[PDB]
Amino acid sequence: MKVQYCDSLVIGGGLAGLRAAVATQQKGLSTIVLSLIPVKRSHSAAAQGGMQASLGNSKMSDGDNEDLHFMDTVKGSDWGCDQKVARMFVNTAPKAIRELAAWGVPWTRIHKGDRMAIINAQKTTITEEDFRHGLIHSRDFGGTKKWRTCYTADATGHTMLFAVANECLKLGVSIQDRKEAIALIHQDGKCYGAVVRDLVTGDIIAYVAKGTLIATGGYGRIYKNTTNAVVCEGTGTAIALETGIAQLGNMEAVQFHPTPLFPSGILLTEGCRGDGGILRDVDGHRFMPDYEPEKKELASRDVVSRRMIEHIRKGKGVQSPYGQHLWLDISILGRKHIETNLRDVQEICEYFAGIDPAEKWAPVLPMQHYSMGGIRTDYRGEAKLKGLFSAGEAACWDMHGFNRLGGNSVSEAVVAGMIVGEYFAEHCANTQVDLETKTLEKFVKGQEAYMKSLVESKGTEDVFKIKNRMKDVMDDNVGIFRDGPHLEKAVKELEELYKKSKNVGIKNKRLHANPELEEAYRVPMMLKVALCVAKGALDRTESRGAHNREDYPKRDDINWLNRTLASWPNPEQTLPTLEYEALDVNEMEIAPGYRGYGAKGNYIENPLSVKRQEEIDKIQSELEAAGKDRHAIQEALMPYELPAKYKARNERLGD
Amino acid sequence: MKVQYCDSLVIGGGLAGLRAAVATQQKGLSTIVLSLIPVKRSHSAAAQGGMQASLGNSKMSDGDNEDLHFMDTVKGSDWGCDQKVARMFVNTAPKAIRELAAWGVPWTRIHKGDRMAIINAQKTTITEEDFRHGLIHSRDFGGTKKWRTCYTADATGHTMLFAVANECLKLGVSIQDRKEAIALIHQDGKCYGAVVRDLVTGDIIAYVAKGTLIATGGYGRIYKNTTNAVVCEGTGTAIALETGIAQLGNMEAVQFHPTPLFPSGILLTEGCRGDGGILRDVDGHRFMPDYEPEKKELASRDVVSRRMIEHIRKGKGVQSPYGQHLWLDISILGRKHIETNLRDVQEICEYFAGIDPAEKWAPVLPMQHYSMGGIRTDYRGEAKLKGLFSAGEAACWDMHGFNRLGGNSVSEAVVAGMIVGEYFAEHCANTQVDLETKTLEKFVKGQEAYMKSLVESKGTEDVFKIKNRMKDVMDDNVGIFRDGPHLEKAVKELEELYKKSKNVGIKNKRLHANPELEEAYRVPMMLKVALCVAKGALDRTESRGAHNREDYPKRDDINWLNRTLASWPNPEQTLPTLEYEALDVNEMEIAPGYRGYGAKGNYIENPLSVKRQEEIDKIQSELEAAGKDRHAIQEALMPYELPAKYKARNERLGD
Ligand SMILES: *Cc1cc2c(cc1C)nc1c(=O)[nH]c(=O)nc-1n2C[C@H](O)[C@H](O)[C@H](O)COP(=O)(O)OP(=O)(O)OC[C@H]1O[C@@H](n2cnc3c(N)ncnc32)[C@H](O)[C@@H]1O
Ligand SMILES: *Cc1cc2c(cc1C)nc1c(=O)[nH]c(=O)nc-1n2C[C@H](O)[C@H](O)[C@H](O)COP(=O)(O)OP(=O)(O)OC[C@H]1O[C@@H](n2cnc3c(N)ncnc32)[C@H](O)[C@@H]1O
Ligand code: NA
Ligand code: NA
Repeated sequence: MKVQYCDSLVIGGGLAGLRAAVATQQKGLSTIVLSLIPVKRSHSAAAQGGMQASLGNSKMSDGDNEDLHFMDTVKGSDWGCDQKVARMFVNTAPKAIRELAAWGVPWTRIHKGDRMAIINAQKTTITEEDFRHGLIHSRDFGGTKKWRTCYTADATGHTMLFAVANECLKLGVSIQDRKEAIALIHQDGKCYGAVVRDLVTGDIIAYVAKGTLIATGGYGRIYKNTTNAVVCEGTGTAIALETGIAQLGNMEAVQFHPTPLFPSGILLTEGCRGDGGILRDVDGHRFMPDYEPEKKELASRDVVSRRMIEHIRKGKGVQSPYGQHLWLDISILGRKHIETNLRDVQEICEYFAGIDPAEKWAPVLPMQHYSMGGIRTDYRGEAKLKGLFSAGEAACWDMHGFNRLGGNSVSEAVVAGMIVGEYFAEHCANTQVDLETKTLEKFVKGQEAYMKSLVESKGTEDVFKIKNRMKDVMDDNVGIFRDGPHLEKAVKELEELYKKSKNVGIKNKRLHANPELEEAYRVPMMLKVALCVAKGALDRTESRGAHNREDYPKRDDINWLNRTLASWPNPEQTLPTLEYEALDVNEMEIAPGYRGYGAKGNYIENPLSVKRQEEIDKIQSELEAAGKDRHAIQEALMPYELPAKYKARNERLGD
Repeated sequence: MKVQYCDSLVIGGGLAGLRAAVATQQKGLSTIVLSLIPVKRSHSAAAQGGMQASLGNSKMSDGDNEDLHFMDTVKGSDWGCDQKVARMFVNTAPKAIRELAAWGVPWTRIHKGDRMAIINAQKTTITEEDFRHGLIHSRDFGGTKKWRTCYTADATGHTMLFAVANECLKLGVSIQDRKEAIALIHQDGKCYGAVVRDLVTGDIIAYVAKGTLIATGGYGRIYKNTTNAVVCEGTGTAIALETGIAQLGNMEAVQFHPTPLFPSGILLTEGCRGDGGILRDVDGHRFMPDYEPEKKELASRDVVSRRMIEHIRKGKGVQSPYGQHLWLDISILGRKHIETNLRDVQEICEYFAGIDPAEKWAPVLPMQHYSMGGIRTDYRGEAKLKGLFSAGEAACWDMHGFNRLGGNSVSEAVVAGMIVGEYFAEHCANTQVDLETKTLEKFVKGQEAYMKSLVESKGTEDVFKIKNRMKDVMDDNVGIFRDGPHLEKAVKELEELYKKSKNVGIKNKRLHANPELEEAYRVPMMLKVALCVAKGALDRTESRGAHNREDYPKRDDINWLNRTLASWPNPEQTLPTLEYEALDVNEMEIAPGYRGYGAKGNYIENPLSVKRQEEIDKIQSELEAAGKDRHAIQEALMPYELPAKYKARNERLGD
């Protein structure tokens, strides 16, 4: 038997998974980092827009602060997130972005002088003072009433992933690409590590360690049309669910992006609009402050996208041999504001769309892009399976709720990595474990058998036909607009397939570097993660954030101010066991109301919502008359907990 | 913390340690093999004489068999060994030597025709038939009444060590030289592995594994004049003693060789005499069948050596600026029987003694050479610390008693490796262990601290002066002839030093590839192993085998038919805790009598000895009249247990 130990494993060398391993390895904990493909090729690299931090340097980031970011985030969450987490976060992003910039990351910085902004209408000539020259700059982004989205051109995610990964290499972390986690190791509801299958040699190894973190990124690939890389299949989400002890949260909360270059699905940044570029209809105008006057563009995903399907369902979808769609005209947004800062989102258009960006509008169309849900964990990172932590799009720490805010995911990545890191190092350095050879063997010898059955399998299902059929079902019925009948013909076929996925037959017998065998043990997992979303969504009868239910269009606060905690307790069962967890209004620093946009007055209101509001304004006004700063009041309304290292307040420009 | 796991560790890549790892790795058990210096440089390589196997091919090995070997062994043991083990052995050596020869080992084989033997007197012209051509040959050796000592020139140990080590490399075993074991890991009297210190990088690693075997070779270096390599310091013996749970056996049973080229101590084979070469006195004659008529040479170590000190103590020691001594004249033993088969033992003489062998006699003088005692284990290999096995000169499986028989040690090496191997594979493959992080840490973090104290040490003892002083004490008072008063001025200074060895100070502070720091943590161990022998010998008041007590010259059977089981229960104590274990006469296939040589009638006889003898001859004669073969009777007198693979009887020449 092959076994390898380390003080702290880290399943997923993404952007978040790496930051975490940095905060552990930097303090004696010998750590490992498994990964399908070499780290610097993760999906983070493909980050366009930027990182959002309540910084406040730019003439626009000006006057920004935790509170504003806090609110911007919370209101965007359509109130389905954990307020004290969103709080920990905001107070860390700033000092997170600074660390990065000090590690190399070249953030496009401010220059003394007058700019040439485009705003919504047109050119407005902005002027940055001179006490701002050389400080991290910002961009206007989706749903922000302040410019706090930082950037390094439009390939921001890239310069970050590298700056971090490079750091691990400096510390002696151990990267081990082409190695996949296929099952976690638990004994008495405790995680001892994982069972890994060397994608190349093909042999199973047991990776044991005191702690174990899972950062396997989104699951956008359970859908046919997604912007996510082809290795964002949620296998990692799947294996924590297969332990039947931990639970996935809001698995049905899937965010969709408005302008992914159709049909490839290759992203085309929001900096398009935040930089002034705007959406042209089929008639070719602005269904912009036409459908929603506070700008259609510069509104949340679930918003800006919704109507993008309305105009089309009214038959106004000017298709092609693949489908109806719209266009994004940034032709009028200068050839300097395009040939730079929308540099990729221009080459992307020439090499694929075979046309020019500073020329025309693109054949776009909303598709899946982010995955809020995932392994549900508490505020410190740990889950229900004590010992197993999580962070990144991969899990549901939930500072997102039912609608992530543009430029937050890759801020949550480093932030969460910093926070959940300190709490992971703590656990591994203290918790003592009882490693049992009988158990280790049970899991390993048990996984090996699994591989064999698959090879000696005699069933006759084309995993590629079952796989592709799943992605069809999802993208169709669980699209932007969901309804009772369709989230049933789905929850049904998705099940009928998890049953067919056990009768598959592969042609290539080899037990090594076999790609076919990979898609055989990978699919069944995806389906189980698919059932969690489809069924998870079917049950949740109302319309909140990215969850639009044509038949329960009102954001029910009285019944659905909870989180769909999906589990899979028994090995046999074909459908997830959805239990719900309620939210406490008397812990919210901001009570349930209108989100600043979206359709007005469409939420069946809850009584405690108001009551809490009153006593918020009570406390508010009293401590303002008393002469208390915003931190004192924050502390009043709702206190949040943070680790030592990241306690101090973020010093801003002009105090 | 750095931890490395494997299904079965193997502390000591000697000749035995490797064979063992072959029988485990060949059946799925992932194994490791620690070692001070690359394996093929072990001390086994320096084996001269040969391997003894009850083979019977040569006209002289003729009619040989297990029984004869059995007896030859047992009588040589001066009855202080475990009969059923010596039994397991003999029945395996033959099939052991065959395996070797099939693995490559080129054994000097028989040739059709008349030879030119020398015997004791002189040339006698021997003639091998023709049904013997091409079969493993043999040599006459120390204390054998049959020629069963096999060879490949006089560098036999070499071609073996390699043939085996080469095998490991073929199987994927993992050799890890320049890595030393400095403490074993036990929890509730069970061995989980060891704490290792990378001699190069200098950092401590925890090597955990279900089983753990220790084959650290003899401890001849606790003596000043020894033939053992400079890495035969018994550290490995020392660490099993430091767990305070397992016990060392007959630590005071140390074998001395008669002709080690004086003063260097570089061996000069017994093939010298077994090939006809004989010992010249100071007068220059033959104190040979002068002191003992059945040939002084071709008598056990404890025998042939004893008087070598008598002639000298009568003042007849024709010294030099280093000491008195004798000579070995093989000048008359042909220049072909010398320039070959005594090839090394000729170059050895020219490069060091600066003279020629087929010319003169050498400036020899008895010195330590073998180490019977060591980690006491049962018949299957395991010790008192369930989980920790042992094999090789390193431990006391005890098929030796108080006098190993020339050519047995490197037969015990492969044999024991084959047997104890099957019993080690079994244990590791079944026994399940409870590995605890708190424990692992306790040992490792605990060893690291130890290293530091040593570096930050402020005492002022020259470890090289304490070390060298120990080797003086031993070689003096615990020499061939021991006596009550001197095994007291010893047991005392040896203690007074283990107390000084804790106040040593090193000059080189570096914590890596530090040779000085090595001799600092190594010495204290040697002393504790030294106290076990000195005190072990002091207590044992009688003269048995290699234990010659000038004041208790009679081989006491009534009081001392036991084994000095030395332990060290508490960490503080300065003297080993000697307990004794008794031997059962009614299990012996051969009861306590005259050994075929040595001084006649010098053993205070025990009553059951005789009684057992009578009923041996009773059973004997009855089953002979009944028409029973020697295996049937053997089975009667005393049955021994063996592993499956090595059960079948060894097919001989002419049945
Ligand atoms: C797809 C996408 C995402 C995206 C974006 C544009 C596109 C096309 N633009 C963004 C933007 O402008 N601003 C922003 O804030 N976020 C943007 N995103 C999403 C964002 O990059 C992600 O949410 C974030 O990077 C997710 O965190 P993380 O860095 O940890 O995860 P990942 O990049 O998806 O990588 C997953 C890693 O885990 C390894 N893995 C996966 N499964 C396994 C298993 N089973 N075993 C072992 N390792 C595993 C992957 O190989 C990878 O390293
Ligand atoms: C010294 C000697 C021995 C000898 C001989 C001639 C000389 C000069 N001639 C012999 C002969 O003709 N016939 C015979 O039968 N035996 C003869 N011997 C002795 C025989 O070779 C030994 O008894 C036998 O080889 C002992 O078994 P083993 O092969 O296991 O042991 P070793 O060779 O002494 O090697 C010890 C190994 O263990 C490693 N080691 C030691 N301590 C440690 C620690 N603490 N940690 C890790 N590894 C350790 C050594 O490095 C080595 O590999
Ligand atoms: Na998420
Ligand atoms: Na021994």
